[PDB]
Amino acid sequence: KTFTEVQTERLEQADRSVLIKCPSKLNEKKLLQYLSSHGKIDNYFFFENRGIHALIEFSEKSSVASLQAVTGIPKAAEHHVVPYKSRLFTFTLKNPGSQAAEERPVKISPQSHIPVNELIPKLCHADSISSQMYILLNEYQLTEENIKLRYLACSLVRDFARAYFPDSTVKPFGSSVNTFGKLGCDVDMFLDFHKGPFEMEYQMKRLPSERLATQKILSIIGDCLDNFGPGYSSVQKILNARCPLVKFSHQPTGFQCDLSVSNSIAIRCSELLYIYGCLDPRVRALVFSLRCWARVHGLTNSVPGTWITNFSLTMMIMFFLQKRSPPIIPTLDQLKELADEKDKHVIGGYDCSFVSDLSKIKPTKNTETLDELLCDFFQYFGNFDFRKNSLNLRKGKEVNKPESSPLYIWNPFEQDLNISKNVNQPQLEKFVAMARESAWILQKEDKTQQMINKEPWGLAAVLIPF
Amino acid sequence: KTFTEVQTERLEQADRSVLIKCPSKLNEKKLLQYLSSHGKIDNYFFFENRGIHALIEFSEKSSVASLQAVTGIPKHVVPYKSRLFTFTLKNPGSQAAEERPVKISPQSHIPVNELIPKLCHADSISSQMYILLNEYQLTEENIKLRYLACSLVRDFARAYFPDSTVKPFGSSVNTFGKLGCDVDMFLDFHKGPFEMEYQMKRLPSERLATQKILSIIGDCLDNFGPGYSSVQKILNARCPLVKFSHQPTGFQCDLSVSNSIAIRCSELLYIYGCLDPRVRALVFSLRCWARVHGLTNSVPGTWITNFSLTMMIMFFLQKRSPPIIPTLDQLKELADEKDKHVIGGYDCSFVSDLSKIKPTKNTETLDELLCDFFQYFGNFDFRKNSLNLRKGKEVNKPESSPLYIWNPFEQDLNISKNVNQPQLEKFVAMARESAWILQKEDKTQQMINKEPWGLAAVLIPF
Ligand SMILES: Nc1nc2c(ncn2[C@@H]2O[C@H](COP(=O)(O)OP(=O)(O)OP(=O)(O)O)[C@@H](O)[C@H]2O)c(=O)[nH]1
Ligand SMILES: [Mg+2]
Ligand SMILES: [Mg+2]
Repeated sequence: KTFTEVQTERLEQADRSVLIKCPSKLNEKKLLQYLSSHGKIDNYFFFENRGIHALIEFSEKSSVASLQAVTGIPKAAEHHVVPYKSRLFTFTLKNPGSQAAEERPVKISPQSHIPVNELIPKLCHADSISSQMYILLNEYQLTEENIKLRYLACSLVRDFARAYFPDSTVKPFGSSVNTFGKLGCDVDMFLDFHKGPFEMEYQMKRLPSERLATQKILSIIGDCLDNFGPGYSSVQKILNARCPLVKFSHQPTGFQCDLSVSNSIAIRCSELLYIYGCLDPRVRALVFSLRCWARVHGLTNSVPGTWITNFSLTMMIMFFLQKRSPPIIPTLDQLKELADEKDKHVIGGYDCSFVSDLSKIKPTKNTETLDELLCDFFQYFGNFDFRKNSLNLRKGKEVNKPESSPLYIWNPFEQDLNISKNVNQPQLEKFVAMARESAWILQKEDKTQQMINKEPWGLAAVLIPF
Repeated sequence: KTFTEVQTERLEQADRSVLIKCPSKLNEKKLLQYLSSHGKIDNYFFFENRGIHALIEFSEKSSVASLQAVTGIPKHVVPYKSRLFTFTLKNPGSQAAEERPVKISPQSHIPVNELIPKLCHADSISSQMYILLNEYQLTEENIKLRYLACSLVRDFARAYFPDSTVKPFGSSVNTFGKLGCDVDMFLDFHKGPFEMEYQMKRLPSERLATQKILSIIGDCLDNFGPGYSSVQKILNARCPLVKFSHQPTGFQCDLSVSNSIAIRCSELLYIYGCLDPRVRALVFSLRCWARVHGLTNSVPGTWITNFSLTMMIMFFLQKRSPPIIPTLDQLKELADEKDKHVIGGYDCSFVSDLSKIKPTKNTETLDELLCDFFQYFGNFDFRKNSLNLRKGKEVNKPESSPLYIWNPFEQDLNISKNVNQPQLEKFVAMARESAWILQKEDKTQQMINKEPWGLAAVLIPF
């Protein structure tokens, strides 16, 4: 299945889904038996976040309308509430003293990964380094339940926008959908907004220039999220940034969210990364471990600045994997060649085209183990000449740097842009030093003796401070 | 019919109506012949406001949908699809054609200067006040245009709040509306073992919710909705408010969240206006009188408001021998359990059926009532007495405000508390001068001398 098919299918599923704040005492079967009267239920689950919440995915969207019909406005807060009716519900018993079935406990689907301290033991008790990186991956990656919750959050924000742009969509991009998302990560959202003798037309208010329109639209949705709600808080409008942005927390799901107007270049990146992530499990294994490594050594940071970003790091990892013998993943120009007329995408002059079908890509013949790749990553970039060379992911080669920035990574979809232009000399040097130390640790450590000594080894040794 | 029946019927008609900005050259018949293919047309008319517009009222609401189906988006824009259309000739340069002129229904009254001659050529003062009334009152076409404006804001509000209604109140629907007046709008909201409810953020008061709602709709009207301009948010007033101009209709509009006290006032005034034509005749002439003498003003302040003046006129009419209109307490008595309306402890109940009210036996002519209005309030002790419209009597003033008129639906509120001593005194003086002019003028000699007389004499500056 292609990225685009997965997006559509996930959004269509979210479109016919709701959230129900459950009561203290909860009989799952009765609730589901009741909710099913409004229509068939394809999927559901429960999770914990300031109480027990449940996601309900109906087979028909009409089921949502049916359920909405019988739902009421909090009688306890009559004229004291903003009567905006969304898909967030709060179920309570009609006759509290008529609970007629055995109350069982419910299975709570986890929405956050276990912390680093708890992860180290599990890594240390693994057999090899490969397995360590697969433990980490499995502990960290997004669950099916979490993904559905992310798409639903998008779907609730969409409903606000459509009020006046009926054909709009709010689509997740970035780590949420590029296969490299870890539990607890932000949800990045793109708003995408576009016979007689008389020529008949609607009267419609015109919009200003692209940027100014984006700012007003995002400002108003921000205001709505803040005031029409429910569950949105810490709504922070950052409309003056290069890319206008609204940040907000969504309390029912517990996500932190970023909303901007659609940038089709950024979506192609997400699809590019999706392909790379789907082509081979080692790709995702390496990313998750190296992201974690960077965070632990203070190379990355939650606030923008001179630090390397996960996006940049992720791109450096793809470049590494492009330069193997033989390559674990193909280059972008190779994917452009395989791209037929169905997959052609030009976005402001530059050809952002590449294949969508995974079948067309021949599998790699590379059989290197993660053990070798992790150390070689550190080895490779530890001894990389960042002053003379830059990273081109189209060619998959080291080339001369168009600009004199310390760390230059060629933006694969735009001609002379550097995705890591923010990075200064100090931060790059610290990365190189951490990379070199990490390689040294791995190359010349006694793995067996450290297991005996009950001390860190392999991935675990590079995931603790120096 | 009752106020409520009229509201529903007008809103149902507006619900299945649209506006069409017509082309320069216009063949009415062809256009209507075309539009009728989408369904039957109960009513239509044309008017003039930065070009020719036409209101089309279909018999079925489905006709709107049919028409909407074939309509296209301007080939940029906020693609909000409402009921405002822009028809143009497919082939402009192949028509005469269409040089047939159309009847323009007027949406504003003729100015005061043009009105004086018509008043001076009347037979009596009664007829003068009926000329003025007829020249000024809302037309059927204008009323439909007002209800339509409400209906478009409703759809527009409904984007976020599907169960909303937008209802006109005030002068638009209390029978005392004159052409060119504002359109006041109230935004109103109306199996198994579980009691299911929405999750909604709790706000400390209705007030704070009202402000946020109106602020967002304002922003949308400004940035998304078509034909709205001069959107002015006044959320800090006693009643939160958004003002805006609606360019297609040319109305100035005021939008607030439903205040049921204000609607009862509108219905109260509707009853009084419907009980007798003299009531409406007196209001329109005395409103015009106040405006001409600078007693009233378009901007709030120390001036008497039309609402206050209108209330003073009702009080006058309550105190006739016999009364031309009944008191509020009399209407409360006749109000059955069907018409009971308590709002905030205070009983805002009164009859809705006009049949239950016995007609007045008063046969006084407008001639006498106009002069007696001036006479009555000219010699009224405003320092000792206040106006109670429930009792219909002069009573001691609960507060020491210069002009005290008892708010009929709320306890110890003064609708004219804004009025100071200077402005009241000027009113009393104008009232006294106006009475004197009328009492001791030679009506016949002034007609001979080609000069003002009667109502016309009190509608020119002194
Ligand atoms: N009780 C009370 N109601 C008021 C007051 N001012 C305005 N209103 C209400 O608000 C409504 C609209 O006010 P306006 O639009 O200023 O006046 P109007 O009665 O519509 O008549 P115009 O002056 O022709 O617009 C009125 O019908 C009143 O019910 C006040 O001081 N007291
Ligand atoms: Mg993110
Ligand atoms: Mg008005």
